[PDB]
Amino acid sequence: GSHMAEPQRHKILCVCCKCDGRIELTVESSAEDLRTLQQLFLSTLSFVCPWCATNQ
Amino acid sequence: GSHMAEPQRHKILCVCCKCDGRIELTVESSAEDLRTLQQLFLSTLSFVCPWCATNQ
Ligand SMILES: [Zn+2]
Ligand SMILES: [Zn+2]
Repeated sequence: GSHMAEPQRHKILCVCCKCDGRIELTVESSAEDLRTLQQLFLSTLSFVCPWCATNQ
Repeated sequence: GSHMAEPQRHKILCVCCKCDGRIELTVESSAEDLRTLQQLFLSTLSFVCPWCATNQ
C-alpha cells in the first residue's frame, strides 16, 4: 500500500575490508551527511559487516 | 597496510532507529575520523542494521 518515506534510510552498497564481501550499508543519514561520511570513506574509512566482525 | 592490528578497525556502539536494539557499528577508521562520523550521529544520524534494512 502507500506508506511514508523520508530522506534518511539511505544505502551505501559497499564491501567489507577483511572479507571483500558486498555489504548493503543502510545508514539512516541525510543525503549530504551521507556524502560527508562517504568522504570519510574516501579518506580512510571502511565498514566491516557484523557477521564477519563477530566471526573475526 | 603491512603488519596487522592497525588503529582503524573500531566500534561505534549505537542503537538501531527501529529495532531500538544495540548495534556495535564495526567501522574501520582512525579514532577522530570515527569521532567525526559520531558527531554526525550526535547531530542527526542513525544506523539501520541489515536485518531491519532488509525486512523494513
Ligand atoms: Zn566483512
Ligand atoms: Zn535496526
